[PDB]
Amino acid sequence: SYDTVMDKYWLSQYVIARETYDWYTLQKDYETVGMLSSPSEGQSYASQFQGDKALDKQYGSNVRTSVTIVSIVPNGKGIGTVRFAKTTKRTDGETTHWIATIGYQYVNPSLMSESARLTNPLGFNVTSYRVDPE
Ligand SMILES: CCCCNc1ccc2cccc(O)c2n1
Repeated sequence: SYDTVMDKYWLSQYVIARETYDWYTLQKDYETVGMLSSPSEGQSYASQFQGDKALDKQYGSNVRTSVTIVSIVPNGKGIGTVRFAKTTKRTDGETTHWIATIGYQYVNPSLMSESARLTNPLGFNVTSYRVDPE
């Protein structure tokens, strides 16, 4: 009940943050992914925005990828499944569907600063992340 709803919330929040490309919210989404990810999942995500072919450098404000959550199943054992679709346009675009398998946990929220808890009250933490076509 409380746990399932709360897991769905954070799993939802993470996917939206991770799979959205929007130049004007990129920094916030980026830092959100970071705060909610393990160091390894963080650097994996961050690699998209590194180098001469970084997404931001390659898309600027001329592209937007919106995310729509279709369903979420926390398998109760640290693995969550998120079915979602992505729409990309050039500033009705192509729409594709996806399945995100997410390893995640909650770390003791007391181990954060207060500021950190405003972003991550439960210590939600994504240990692994993979997204496959459907
Ligand atoms: C083609 C979708 C594959 C899913 N992988 C990712 C993973 C992180 C992302 C961050 C910003 C924009 C995207 O299209 C992203 N796509």
